[PDB]
Amino acid sequence: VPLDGGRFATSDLNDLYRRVINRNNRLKRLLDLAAPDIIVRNEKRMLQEAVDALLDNGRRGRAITGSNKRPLKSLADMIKGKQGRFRQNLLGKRVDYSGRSVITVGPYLRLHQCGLPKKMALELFKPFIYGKLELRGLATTIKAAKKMVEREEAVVWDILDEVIREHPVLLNRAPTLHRLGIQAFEPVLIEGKAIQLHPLVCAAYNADFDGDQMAVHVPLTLEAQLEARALMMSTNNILSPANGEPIIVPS
Amino acid sequence: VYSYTEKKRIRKDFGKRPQVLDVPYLLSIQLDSFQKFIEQDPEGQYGLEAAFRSVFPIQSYSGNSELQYVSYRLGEPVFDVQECQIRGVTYSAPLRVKLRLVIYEREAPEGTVKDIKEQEVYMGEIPLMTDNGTFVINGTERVIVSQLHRSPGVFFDSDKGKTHSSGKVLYNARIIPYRGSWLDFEFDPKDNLFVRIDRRRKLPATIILRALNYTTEQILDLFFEKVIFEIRDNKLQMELVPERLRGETASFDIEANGKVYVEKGRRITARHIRQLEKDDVKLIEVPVEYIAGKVVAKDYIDESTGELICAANMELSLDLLAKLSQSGHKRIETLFTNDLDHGPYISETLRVDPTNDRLSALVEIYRMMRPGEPPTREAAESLFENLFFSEDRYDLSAVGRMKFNRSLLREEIEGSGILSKDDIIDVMKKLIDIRNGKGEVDDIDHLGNRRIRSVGEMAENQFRVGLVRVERAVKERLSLGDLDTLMPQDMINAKPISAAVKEFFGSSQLSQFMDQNNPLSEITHKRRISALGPGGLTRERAGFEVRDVHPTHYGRVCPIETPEGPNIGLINSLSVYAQTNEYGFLETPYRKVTDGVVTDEIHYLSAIEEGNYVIAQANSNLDEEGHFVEDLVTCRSKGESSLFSRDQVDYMDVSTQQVVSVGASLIPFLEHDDANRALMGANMQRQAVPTLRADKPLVGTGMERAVAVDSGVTAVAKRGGVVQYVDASRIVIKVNEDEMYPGEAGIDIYNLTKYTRSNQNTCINQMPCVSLGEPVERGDVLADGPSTDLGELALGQNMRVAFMPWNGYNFEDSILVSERVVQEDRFTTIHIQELACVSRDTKLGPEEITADIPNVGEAALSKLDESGIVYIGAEVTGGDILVGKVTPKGETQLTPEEKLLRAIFGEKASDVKDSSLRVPNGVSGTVIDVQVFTRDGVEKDKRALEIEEMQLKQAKKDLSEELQILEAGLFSRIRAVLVAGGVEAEKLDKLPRDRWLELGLTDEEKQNQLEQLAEQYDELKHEFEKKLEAKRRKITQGDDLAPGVLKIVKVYLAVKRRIQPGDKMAGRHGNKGVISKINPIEDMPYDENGTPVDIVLNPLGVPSRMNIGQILETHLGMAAKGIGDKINAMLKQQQEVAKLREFIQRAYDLGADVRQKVDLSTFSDEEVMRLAENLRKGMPIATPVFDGAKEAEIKELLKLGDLPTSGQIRLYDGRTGEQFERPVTVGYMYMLKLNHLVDDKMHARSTGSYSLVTQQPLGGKAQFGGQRFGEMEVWALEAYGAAYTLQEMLTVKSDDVNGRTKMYKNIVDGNHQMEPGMPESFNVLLKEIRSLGINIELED
Amino acid sequence: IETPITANFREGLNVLQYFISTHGARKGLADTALKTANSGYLTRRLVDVAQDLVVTEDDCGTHEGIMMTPVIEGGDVKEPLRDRVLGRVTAEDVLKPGTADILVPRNTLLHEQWCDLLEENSVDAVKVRSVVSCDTDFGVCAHCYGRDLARGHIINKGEAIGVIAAQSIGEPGTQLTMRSSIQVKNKGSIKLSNVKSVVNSSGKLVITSRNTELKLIDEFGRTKESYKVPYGAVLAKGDGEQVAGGETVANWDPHTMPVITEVSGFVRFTDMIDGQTITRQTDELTGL
Amino acid sequence: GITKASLATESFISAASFQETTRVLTEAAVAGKRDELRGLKENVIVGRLIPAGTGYAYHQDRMRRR
DNA sequence: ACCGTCATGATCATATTATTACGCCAGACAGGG
DNA sequence: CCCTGTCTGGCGTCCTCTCACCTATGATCATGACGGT
RNA sequence: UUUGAUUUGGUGAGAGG
Ligand SMILES: [Zn+2]
Repeated sequence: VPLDGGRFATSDLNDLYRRVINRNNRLKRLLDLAAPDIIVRNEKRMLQEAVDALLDNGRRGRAITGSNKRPLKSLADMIKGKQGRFRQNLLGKRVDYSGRSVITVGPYLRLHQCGLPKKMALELFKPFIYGKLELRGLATTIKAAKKMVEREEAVVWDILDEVIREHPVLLNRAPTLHRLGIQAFEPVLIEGKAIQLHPLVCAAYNADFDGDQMAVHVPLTLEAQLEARALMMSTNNILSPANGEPIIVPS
Repeated sequence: VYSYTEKKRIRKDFGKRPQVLDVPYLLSIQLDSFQKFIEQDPEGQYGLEAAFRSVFPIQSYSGNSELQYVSYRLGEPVFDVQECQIRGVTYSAPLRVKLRLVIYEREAPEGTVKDIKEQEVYMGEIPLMTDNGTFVINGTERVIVSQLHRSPGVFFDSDKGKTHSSGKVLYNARIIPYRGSWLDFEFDPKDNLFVRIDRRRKLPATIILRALNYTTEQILDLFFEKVIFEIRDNKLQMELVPERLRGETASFDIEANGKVYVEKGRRITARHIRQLEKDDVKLIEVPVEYIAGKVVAKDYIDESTGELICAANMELSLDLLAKLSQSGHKRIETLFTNDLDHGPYISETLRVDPTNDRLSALVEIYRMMRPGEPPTREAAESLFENLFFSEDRYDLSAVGRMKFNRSLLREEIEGSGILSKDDIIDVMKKLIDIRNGKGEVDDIDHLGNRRIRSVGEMAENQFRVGLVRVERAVKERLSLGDLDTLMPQDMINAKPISAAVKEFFGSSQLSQFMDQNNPLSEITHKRRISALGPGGLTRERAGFEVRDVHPTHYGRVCPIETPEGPNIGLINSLSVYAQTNEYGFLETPYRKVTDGVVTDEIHYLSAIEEGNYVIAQANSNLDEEGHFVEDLVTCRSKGESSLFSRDQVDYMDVSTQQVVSVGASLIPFLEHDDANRALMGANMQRQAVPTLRADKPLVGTGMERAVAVDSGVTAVAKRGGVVQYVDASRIVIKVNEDEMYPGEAGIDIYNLTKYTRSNQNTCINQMPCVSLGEPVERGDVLADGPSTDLGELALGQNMRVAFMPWNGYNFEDSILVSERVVQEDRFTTIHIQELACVSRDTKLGPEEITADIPNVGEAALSKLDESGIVYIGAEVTGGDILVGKVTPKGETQLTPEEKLLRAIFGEKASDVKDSSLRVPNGVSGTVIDVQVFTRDGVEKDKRALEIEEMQLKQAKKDLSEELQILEAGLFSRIRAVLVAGGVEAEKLDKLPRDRWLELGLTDEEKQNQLEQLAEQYDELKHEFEKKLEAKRRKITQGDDLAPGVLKIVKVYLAVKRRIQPGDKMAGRHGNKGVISKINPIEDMPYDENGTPVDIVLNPLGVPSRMNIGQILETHLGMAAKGIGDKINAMLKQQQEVAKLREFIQRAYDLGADVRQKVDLSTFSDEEVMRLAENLRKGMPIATPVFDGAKEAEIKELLKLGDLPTSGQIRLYDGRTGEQFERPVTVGYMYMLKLNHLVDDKMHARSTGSYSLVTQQPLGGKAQFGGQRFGEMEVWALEAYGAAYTLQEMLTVKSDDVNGRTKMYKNIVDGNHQMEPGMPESFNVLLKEIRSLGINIELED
Repeated sequence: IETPITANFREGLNVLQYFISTHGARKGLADTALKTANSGYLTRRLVDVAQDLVVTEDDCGTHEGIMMTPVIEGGDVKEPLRDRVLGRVTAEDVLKPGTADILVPRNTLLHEQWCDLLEENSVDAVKVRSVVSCDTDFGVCAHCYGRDLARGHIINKGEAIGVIAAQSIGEPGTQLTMRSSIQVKNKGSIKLSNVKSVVNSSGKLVITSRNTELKLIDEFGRTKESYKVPYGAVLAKGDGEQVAGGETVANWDPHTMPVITEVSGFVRFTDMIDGQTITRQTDELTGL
Repeated sequence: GITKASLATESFISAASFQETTRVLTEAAVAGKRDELRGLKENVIVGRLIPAGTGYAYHQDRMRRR
């Protein structure tokens, strides 16, 4: 893919494959021409080192480099490491229907519910609002509904309070260490831009309010709503799993 | 006496220690280093002349040609700083060099060249430094940060404990050159001595001693003493000095002079040594077993056979003694190899050596350098002379030679940059002495071993690397061409030099983007001692000790200002008074305490000169002469604090502010905060944001004026005088006559910098703070900058705070703020965003910026003009159109008739699809400034011609006003001269004003001065002509731009972000907090006067997070506002100036022996009213850092106002209207808004774009992305029994494309159900494993 | 540092005292900011060794399990038995401490009511079922795990215990740091284990075994103290004896390894020749 | 020890999502190894129900119906 | 004003060298009593 | 031949946000501006 | 024999928790 401009930012594997093919074409031409022994030994040796650099770069002596002195990333370096496919795209994935903002207190809450802003609520619940709008009969095609929530008319906030009501969300503080760092709440809508989080629950998240941020995730399917209500609800986590001590201790 | 802006609002100052050295210019590291870099410097070093005289003359490959060096010169930059930041060029200056070519003849290189040629040549563009201390690289203002690295010279480290797992410590001696090959001597557990060169293979060390042409006899002559055995008639007698026998158990009965001295089985005592040296015993008797293992020194040869009796460095046996005894040798020289005194490390090393002469040693060194190739004696000589002994490849600096002589106890600190034989032999001698037990090893973190590079030295090194690449190129070309026909600009090319210096200033690890949202953040980012970068350590590797404050950071590097997180103690910040030495070390001032009296001379000590002497602490009490009033005084001797006597001290600290930096010396009451909270307070004080109307600190440290004036955000007056014209744009100073040049008549014009974009999207404004007709002095503020006020430094604003728990809304650290704060528009910060739009060049033709746009109607295009660009002033919303741009059509439907263009319409019928480039939302704003840049050749549209006429008109008016204003000053000079000497009182204004020279006046200084002013006037006329022509050229021309772009439109939105629940505010002590609820006015706790408190903090953060300084700051702020309320009461009642003079004098005396001592009897009844006009919103109070206002002074100042003594007012409630029990603490705290706002972090995504290689959502906020459901969250959902939640969390919601389209249809139809499928990134894993030789499959 | 910081924070710290304070606090910030990496990598290694282990049965059908005793280092009894055998299913049925009674049966979960009836009877130690003794192939049965810990009941068939266990060990990784003779305290009865002893001439029972454990059992039956007594120590007391609180009951010299005997008689120097085997070093300051 | 014990497993995806993937994939490749999934991280990789929580009934059903 | 000469920009394959300064901790390897 | 220094590889925390910066070249047909007739 | 809106990649530096 090209970046913003007129040039193509090429990957490292294209450099590796293009060198193996350049060398292989040279070696076929030299075996056509019947070059002497030392020429085709260097040619086959450069092909051997080119293939060995393509597969696992740098396991042989000092790794090849394109720009500028940094070595270029091979196939085994697309697998291994902290940034391979296992640890970066298969065990942990980036996730739709998710949000993130700064937390704040809101002590009026009951401990099964958390405050969630109206702007984040209308963005995370766009398909449920679309389905609700199409059920009533206010609009017809999907486009009309996307224009309605792009304009944010006076009738979609009642739709939003009718998609929130019994639908839990997974709040998550960013260094999750134990299982009490993902807990499911019921949203209460907030005029504002900050997640209001019930204070007792903070001692589970190790969350103070000095600039912290949390992510919200939406259980889409029906089994996931029931798992958020029946296993991961914040009323269900009142004892720490490491021992018998209560984790909703008043702080 | 006080300056005139110090009679506006004179800050009350506590403090006891009378200062003797004021705060220096805080940006002296950057400016002094880069002034050292680029300046015409004779006598060789330092600067660019060092590089140009060390890499030149380039002499050729024996072609008798030579390209030598004359001088250099930098021309003026083509662009000044403002045009450079607007357009986007480097701020560089062309480096003209005068190079000379000489060409020698045949058979005489000591003969005459036939022809020379000296000429000017262009090479590179080095970027200059602005007066603020910063660089402008590509329109973005960048700072190069000082590096802290290891000092060149010898270094005797000790690899303690860890190696060999037996406690036997090693000792290595790393010679650290400034440029060249390293050299590490070390030991091993077999106690052999091993050299190594640049961490390569290991050799025994004496192989280099043979390489310096030493025979083995000379080596043992150097590294050991001699023991003499004389064969005199009886048992091969011995010369004995008993100092070698200190504690050795003899093998026999040592007797002499017929007297038994030492018994067998005992050791020689010290008194037996005294007996033997008092009787002067020389020859003693040894047995045949005594020389059973003595090691001979030199070779003995038998004269008869011509053979070798015994080789050098060999133990002696019975047969070897029998051979050398009958050959005629009476003297036997051996060595003393003791257990404690002298080990035979050299002897075991020579026994491991296989080599025997100079040639074999040079062969083995040539073989360990370049492995597996035939050596030759010429190649080995050339390599070993080019490792250490050549001016080219090896160079200690002056710093290196100083450390290398000082750490070897030499005398002269001057020497050559190359090593020698004595140098390496002294390294091996000192290493053997450290192994023997005398002398000490050297620690690493001691600041006598950490040098500070800066901008000048690093730019010199990168420029030198560019020059050695270009000397490779010139050595290539010079002896491979026809001479004489070429000139020295066809040879040398400017590509590697400019590439090297542009890569260093462009992207290095130390040339970093300036954190500029605050004057404090500028002036503390420029003063930074980073340990990282090239030549230093790395964050994810090291370590433990370097992240720790050594005992010699006292007064050089600040101990409390450092970034917490992954790099603590590596991103150290330099202190206040800390200069930099001549060599590059750190030095700090002290006061020379002669035997009784503290003399007021300052005296700079380095890091190793501080250790030998003894330094008194800063705040030691002394009675008006310098005599220390105690007889035990707290001092520190050799890195260790203690209590010393009165007159064994040698130095005293200068001022008590010198341990800290300028980030953490604006914190009042710093001595009361625990160091963690002071660290977090200094770091958040760096992270502030400028508000709309910045107020002042009521409780400052007096350090605000140094940080404001000594930075570059205010408009400091250059020459004092009288203001003539104040405006929001410009300020005109008329220069006083006792400060004024004779020629160039002179009235200065300050063009202020109005609303423009900073780097952190703040609003760097300048407001004029002077009146009209007002006197100003030299060195004085005229225009306040961002977060300044009257020349002070006002970061946040000061508000009425109360410490009480209020109904849970301030639970952990939260802050609760009244609506009275947001109604007063007092945190309403102003941000500016830059939105760019380029007109690229693609296929089917170029793009269109015009407003004839498909798919849009009246409601979009009403906010655009007739040429696409939005108006200046149109207040837009999130998602309107700013620049209309149409080309996106792609290939929806391939053109039927190939390239049918000329048929239906003109060019084409809108391809196949059309959609005018419309923008996003999330932000409001008001378009304040539009720039249009045009690549030359492209047709300017009507709005680009409108901007061209506009800027032509502005620059025309501005230069014409330059001519008019300076002509007005010149005519005022003519009127001032013609007051005397042929004055015409009526005849002066009858004639036109341009002829004020031919009036009646003889040949005096006055007609000479009128001729000089006529010279100046005609110079201004012709200069105005040529400069207006050049400015029309600069406006009219195009600009060089990107490859294939037509025009760039830049639009500046100006958002005004107020405050809301979710922003981060914080004080200056570490009391953070997300503001949690913006209450109404009525709910606030008020007191029995009526005033509501503005902010309700939480008390519980004080005893755990030990920052007790904020409560003293609160009480002293309430005292300051009590004095301000009493001034407001005495002034609102229209009272005469006598009572105001009385009360202001009582509020300014009020203390112990202090420094301020002002009196209002020399302010003359009009300044006192204006000083009270400035004090009526509170009285500013200075509190210096460690010499601050004590508790009793705060109590006495709270007694001057009628406030309660304990600081606590009883407060009523707003809701219930009934009193809070146990009266609470109110006062004023100076709180800062930080730029971690909440409508920059909040984000939400239902369904956006998806990545290309792995079909997962994108990352970030600008890219409309989703939050990473990371690995530990997957573990936390495995830890419950949630199984379907995790299945849709990593198959449906994330990756599987058919799964998520089935999901979206099922959600908009009401059927909550998932069709699972497979992650597509697992198929990517299959293709990446399968693209190897591995065959992964899926069975069944 | 031998000179302290005599000034608190309400009085002002001067310059040197704040600089010593900054030594002490910079070390703590560097320790946390480098400790967190090892804490996170420890949680990663633990949840990838666990990773598989799922509660997959209801009874493995065994009679083996570890012997939970209260732990005692040598001071007062540190962690009581009710902290260690709370909610873990017993292996065989615990005998009441009197004589041969079925106090609790052999497969009962020990919740708080059972643990209170254990503390009333002062039960010595419980043989309880442990996860390492579980006979289940590929998983852990529901009894050999124990109580659910955040639910009051036994672990359900299914709940992943390896991951919650690995998180619960590695999660406190941040709070952890990174970088003569025996004097009795209470008053009770003596008991000796791993003991082979002999009475000396004076009467103090000396020990011919190195590994002897000296327990102090109370008047009720539980074990309240424990110590390790070396080979050849002078015990002031004997087996089964009652002592007073604070009375010294043990004595030895660790710098002199005793070569004490079992019987009496005369001493001969077998293979002890002065000059090669042993040496003559007449003492300087004493003469003996 | 725990890293030697999690890299010595009878499931090479479990021992490849963890530390060194080169050693484990060559050992599994030249042994011709097969991964009867049967654990938590194999099913987090391959994208299906965890055989612990709610999915233990699903894996009981699938293990019964073979 | 038309014709011829110097100058200057497109497309295109050719294939890799002159710094060092982590800290354990397993795991494999030549050396020697 | 069983200990043994020595060398080589392989680890080293999660989540987020802002900014800037991105290979040289060696060779030639054909277009393009300059000067003579 | 004619229905379609779709995609912004590595490297290095710095801050928040
Ligand atoms: Zn079991």
